[PDB]
Amino acid sequence: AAHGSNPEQLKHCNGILKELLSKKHAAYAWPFYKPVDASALGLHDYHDIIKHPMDLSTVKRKMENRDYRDAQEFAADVRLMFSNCYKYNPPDHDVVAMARKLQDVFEFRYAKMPD
Ligand SMILES: O=c1[nH]c2ccccc2c2ccccc12
Repeated sequence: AAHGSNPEQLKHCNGILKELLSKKHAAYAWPFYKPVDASALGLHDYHDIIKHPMDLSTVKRKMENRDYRDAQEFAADVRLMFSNCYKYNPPDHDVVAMARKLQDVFEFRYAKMPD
């Protein structure tokens, strides 16, 4: 249901995406920049456990390709990326700590959505 505010909300989404990729958050965002290379990392069970991989470069391509029709669709992909991390790893793994920090950035700015 294309709403008049969808373009404006999508711009806010794109701003969040840019911030997540910025040097400000690089110390904890970097694992999420590119698709997990499970074979390279020796995680030979990754794709048996994670059926729907997601990462910030894929979100960016989807935004650039106008794949996301609304803010909700974008938000579901960013949250899928984090949930994949919380599903695969023990909760005390360093990468989970980084995911929680990056998700806090995401959620608090996503909540400042103009509407
Ligand atoms: O969920 C992840 N688990 C891992 C476990 C061990 C090494 C690396 C990663 C990793 C790297 C980049 C993004 C996500 C992950």
